[PDB]
Amino acid sequence: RQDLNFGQVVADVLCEFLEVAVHLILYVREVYGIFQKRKKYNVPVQMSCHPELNQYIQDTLHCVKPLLEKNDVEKVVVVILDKEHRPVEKFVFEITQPPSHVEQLLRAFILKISVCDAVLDHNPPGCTFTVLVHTREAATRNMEKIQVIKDFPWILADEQDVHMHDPRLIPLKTMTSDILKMQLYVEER
Amino acid sequence: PTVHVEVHQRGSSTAKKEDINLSVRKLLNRHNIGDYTWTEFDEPFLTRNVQSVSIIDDLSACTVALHIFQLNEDGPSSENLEEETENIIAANHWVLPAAEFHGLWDSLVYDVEVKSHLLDYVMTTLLFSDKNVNSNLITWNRVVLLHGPPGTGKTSLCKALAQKLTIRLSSRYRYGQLIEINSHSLFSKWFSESGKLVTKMFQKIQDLIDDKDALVFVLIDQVESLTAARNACRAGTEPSDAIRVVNAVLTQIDQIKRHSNVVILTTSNITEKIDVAFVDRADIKQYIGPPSAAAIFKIYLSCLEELMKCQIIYPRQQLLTLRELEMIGFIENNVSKLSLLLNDISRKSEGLSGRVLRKLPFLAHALYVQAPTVTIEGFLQALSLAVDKQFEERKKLA
Amino acid sequence: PTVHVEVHQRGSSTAKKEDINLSVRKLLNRHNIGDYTWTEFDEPFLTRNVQSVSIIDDLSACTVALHIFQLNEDGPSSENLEEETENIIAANHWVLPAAEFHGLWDSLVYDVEVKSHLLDYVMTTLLFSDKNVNSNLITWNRVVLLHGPPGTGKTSLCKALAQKLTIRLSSRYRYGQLIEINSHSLFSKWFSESGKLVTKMFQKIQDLIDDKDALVFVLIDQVESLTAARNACRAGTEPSDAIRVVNAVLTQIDQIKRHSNVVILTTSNITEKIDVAFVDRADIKQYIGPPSAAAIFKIYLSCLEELMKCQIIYPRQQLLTLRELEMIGFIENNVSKLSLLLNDISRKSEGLSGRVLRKLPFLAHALYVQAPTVTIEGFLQALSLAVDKQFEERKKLA
Amino acid sequence: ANHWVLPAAEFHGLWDSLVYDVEVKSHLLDYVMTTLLFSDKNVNSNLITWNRVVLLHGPPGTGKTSLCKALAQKLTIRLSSRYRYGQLIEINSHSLFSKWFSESGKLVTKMFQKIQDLIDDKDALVFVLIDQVESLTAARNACRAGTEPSDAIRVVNAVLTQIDQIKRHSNVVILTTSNITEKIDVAFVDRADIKQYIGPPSAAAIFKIYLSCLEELMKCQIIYPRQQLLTLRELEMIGFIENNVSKLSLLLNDISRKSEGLSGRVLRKLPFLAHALYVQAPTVTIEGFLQALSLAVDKQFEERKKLA
Ligand SMILES: Nc1ncnc2c1ncn2[C@@H]1O[C@H](COP(=O)(O)OP(=O)(O)OP(O)(O)=S)[C@@H](O)[C@H]1O
Ligand SMILES: Nc1ncnc2c1ncn2[C@@H]1O[C@H](COP(=O)(O)OP(=O)(O)OP(O)(O)=S)[C@@H](O)[C@H]1O
Ligand SMILES: Nc1ncnc2c1ncn2[C@@H]1O[C@H](COP(=O)(O)OP(=O)(O)OP(O)(O)=S)[C@@H](O)[C@H]1O
Repeated sequence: RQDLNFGQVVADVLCEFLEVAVHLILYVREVYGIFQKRKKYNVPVQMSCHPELNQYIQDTLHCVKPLLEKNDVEKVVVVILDKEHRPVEKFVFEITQPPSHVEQLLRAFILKISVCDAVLDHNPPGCTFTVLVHTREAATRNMEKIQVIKDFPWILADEQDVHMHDPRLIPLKTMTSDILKMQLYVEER
Repeated sequence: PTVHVEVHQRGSSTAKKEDINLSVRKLLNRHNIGDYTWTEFDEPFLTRNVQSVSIIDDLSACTVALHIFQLNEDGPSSENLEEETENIIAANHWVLPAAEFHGLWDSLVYDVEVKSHLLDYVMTTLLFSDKNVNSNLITWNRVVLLHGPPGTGKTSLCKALAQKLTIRLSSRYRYGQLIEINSHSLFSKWFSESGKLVTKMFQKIQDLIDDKDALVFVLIDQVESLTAARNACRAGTEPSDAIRVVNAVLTQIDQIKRHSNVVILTTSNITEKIDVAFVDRADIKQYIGPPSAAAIFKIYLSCLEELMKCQIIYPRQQLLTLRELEMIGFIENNVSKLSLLLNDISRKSEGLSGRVLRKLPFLAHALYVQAPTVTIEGFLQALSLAVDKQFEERKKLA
Repeated sequence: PTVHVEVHQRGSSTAKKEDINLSVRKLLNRHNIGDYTWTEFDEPFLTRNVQSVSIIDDLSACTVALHIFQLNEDGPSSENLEEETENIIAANHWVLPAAEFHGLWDSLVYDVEVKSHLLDYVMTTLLFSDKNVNSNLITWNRVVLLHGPPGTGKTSLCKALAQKLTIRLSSRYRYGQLIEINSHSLFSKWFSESGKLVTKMFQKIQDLIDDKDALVFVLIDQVESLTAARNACRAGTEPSDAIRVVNAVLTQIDQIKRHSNVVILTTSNITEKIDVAFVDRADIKQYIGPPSAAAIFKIYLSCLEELMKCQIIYPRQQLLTLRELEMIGFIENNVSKLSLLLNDISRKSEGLSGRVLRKLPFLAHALYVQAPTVTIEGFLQALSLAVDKQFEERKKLA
Repeated sequence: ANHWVLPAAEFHGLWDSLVYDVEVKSHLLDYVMTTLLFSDKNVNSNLITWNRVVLLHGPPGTGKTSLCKALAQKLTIRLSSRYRYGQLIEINSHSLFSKWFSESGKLVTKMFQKIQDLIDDKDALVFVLIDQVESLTAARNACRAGTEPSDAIRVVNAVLTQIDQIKRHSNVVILTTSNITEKIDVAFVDRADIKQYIGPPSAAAIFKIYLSCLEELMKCQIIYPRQQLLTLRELEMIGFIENNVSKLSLLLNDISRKSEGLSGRVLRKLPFLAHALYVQAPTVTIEGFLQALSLAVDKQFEERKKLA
């Protein structure tokens, strides 16, 4: 009789699910028109045609994907924001993590963020995103775990890209799961 | 011929240490006094200070420094280990001498002198540590392993000792400790976290160890849970994780080989499953078996004295000890009948462990003749029957 | 007829290397003459700089080579082969040998000149690398593998090899190194990260190796916890990265062969579980067992000498080694009966792991002496009792 | 993945040095010749079966990777009429597993866009050396009771189908090493047709290995007395009769017989080993060197018998 160990994917897939998510949201949040409608994860995902931006995401997320794997991350926030780097659309992926159901309910996620353009009011185009990595340690403790990437550097919690406000949450999702408490919600301003 | 004395000083009393040292010198050297204990009477102020004075094995020309102590009345202190959501106590933590372990070291009776060897081991450890003998030329890893048939006083000697030493080594080491390890918290379902936190637990023990006055006593009960033999089979049975923990304990049992304020008391009763690289690191490897006739008689003496003190027994009568019994010549007299008959009960009940030997009065008064106060003239017989029952209770179990 | 002589010079002094070289040179020119060492020097400057001089094996001054070394006193500098996200120790990177490794070679005593075998093996490695021998027509990967019962010195031999090789190659290489890789801190709970960590670890090793003069001995003490049986650990599935780390390890070791200054010392208590692709990739699959009667005699000689030094035993005596005992004729003329009794103990102490063999004087003293100071024959008979009791403990544990 | 443009300075001494007596090397040669000739001949696979896959297997450390590399060299130089050059690709299975699919899929897709760019010009002859194939079936055996299969099994299967995607053209060869002789759960066991077994070299190969080793030891005067040794053709025409000129050959032949089945890589390390332990000298004479090599082969046998 064979008792046996396990092989978790727990903390990493999230951000790369965010990858799909962000590749979707960068599309849906109307902050990408260089996006193209494609097919992935059995949904009408809208991705980017630029392999250059694909590698930009490789740097931004897929370099920190095992670095984001620390469980200290509270709010993986896609701040959808103007030139001032302050949110209008706080896609707060409040990752309340209790450590294929993940895509079983991110089916609803991707699908409804896709529908979010029927909920998201007309956000002005020409506004970018920042990936605010809310950890359990304030003011960007342990620069190494955030600047893991050699070619891709990181910065501390400088006063501009550290704060957010105007938290009107219409919880477009509350999709609790087994591994994840993906309390995603779109806090409008 | 040095003879030791322990003095229990209450938690209520507050008189400083040396004051009660000199007080007990006045006491003992006004009486000017194998093991005979006195209570805290015969003088007012010491009655307000001390509780009991006990001697351990005649003119007492050379005495010891009085071992004077307060029991701590706070039990375990659960200490989790995981960074987040431990929810499983990984290590209980007494600060000796605790309250519960009191009188434990004296109830246990071995008539083979396991206590003597297991005691002098630490004294010689100190002797070689203080005079600075080179590690390379003579060395030892500090591990004690105890094995035998189940229920013979193996976990009760790994804890009655971690108190007795702190009483003996009070002048040198000023507070003992005791860490009871919860083996089943160390393992983990996750891929490599099964040993990656055994190292964390031994790191915490080390962090406790650095204070060079502490006298840490790491205790591992039922070691086979922690060092199961490495060669089970090639299949998924005992996954790759159970090959790398048993050699993660072994790489920590020797990284705390250099300190001299550490002992590692460990118990197990099924030895043939302990890995062989652990069954050799051990420094004493002591075997304690079910008690013999004299130990049985002493156990029954203790039980009877406790009951007739607690009045679950009719007006009490005195009992004779093997020394006095041999001195009188086994003659049938006005008192010796009880001694001889209890001797037969002892001479009948060999082969049983300690647990049953201590249950037996309770069953013999719980099943057989029951009348809330029972005379010893009958109660001894009421025990004998119970003895036979156990043997019968074995045969029907085959 | 090359004869090596090495001098330990005290860390306080700072005299220039060649001046003290010529000074100890005319020291030998004063001596002009068996492995012998001195500490009772005469010349003042000689006393201020050097602590000891040692001759290592009737050859007066045929030819000598002189090595000078500076023992370090600071411990290993730990390192975290991680991005500081998770705090886990990775390798205890040493430096040119610390004072903890001093005397280690002298302590270890082996039956038939295996020590010299590894010595001239590494010497031959550098010698062949010197003649620019073509790599493809004849080649060799450096891996050494020591295996056998527990306690035979195999995790005490790699460090001593690091020591004496860094001492001997001092004329050719200024400093050595040592990297005791921690096997359990390489895997991860997430899958596919063990492969990412192993390549970073060995890439760090390559960085440390890049200085073509800097000598590096990687030490993998528990390879059987790092190289799981590749086919056996696939039946009864482990996670993906169980036989996905063995392949990467093998690839990096096969890669490391093209660097001039590398040795890879590995040890294993269990051979039936290591691998089939590894247990044949090692050059010297050297087998070390329990020491024989002569090695045991030398062990006990070292132990008794040390106890005479630290005054655990009061009267200093003289014990004739075996090669003197040959010439004396083994007569009973009251000069060498003590060494004869020690030889009898060496005879009856066959098969012990050789770690118990250093332990045994301490155990004997503790259990059967119960005194703080003794003569020699008492300690010998106590050691006899101790070896007998070790046999009894082995018997009763089955 | 690794990459080799053409047999380089590291790619002559192998095939000039790898020595098997069953002449399996010529067998691999003409097998691949038949494969390529049938392929350009447009024979149909249904009636007569032919695939561009060759599998090599046997005990570990017997030449399989070196044999694959040297075979690639030999075939790309021999085929001096169709392909001007070749390309050798060593695809390591380790570096393909990201955290989850949506990264590993793009990674393998990029790798095989590079592969398609390479093969787009059919001027050359391209190889792939899937080093170990059992590292793709172990990850597939864990559908339950292991890691998240969506990130392990799916990726390896998406590589296994891309293998059949690449194999479809007319100038590709597939080379693999397995090291198990019963079967493989991947579709490279039953569907493979060139499944050659490699074992330890036979008694006639130990002589040719040892003579090359001794010659290399001669090249830089490690052995001082430069005495002349004779190829096995000489010992067979002479009649195996002792004399004053062909005795070293005799002793070395007895050695070769004694060293039958150790390994390929080991019978190449034995002179160094013998010199390291049993010679203890900076320069050696061949007469005692052969006795030392005798002691070394005895030692290697004793060790392989000593590991229980
Ligand atoms: N020699 C003894 N004499 C009297 N009682 C004993 C003796 N040895 C053990 N006991 C009883 O053992 C009771 C405690 O049982 P435990 O000692 O827990 O058994 P164990 O001996 O711990 O064996 P394990 O491993 O835990 S099976 C003690 O309270 C003693 O009464
Ligand atoms: N020839 C010898 N004579 C006396 N003592 C020796 C000898 N060789 C080794 N030792 C002792 O053995 C100790 C080192 O043991 P190791 O060889 O490190 O044990 P180990 O092989 O790592 O144990 P494992 O991991 O369970 S196989 C040293 O402290 C030495 O005192
Ligand atoms: N029969 C042989 N004849 C000549 N040279 C050999 C022979 N066997 C090995 N060699 C050389 O010795 C080394 C052995 O390593 P490899 O050829 O890579 O073995 P392998 O094919 O990888 O076996 P595994 O199953 O992967 S351990 C190589 O440098 C070979 O070139």
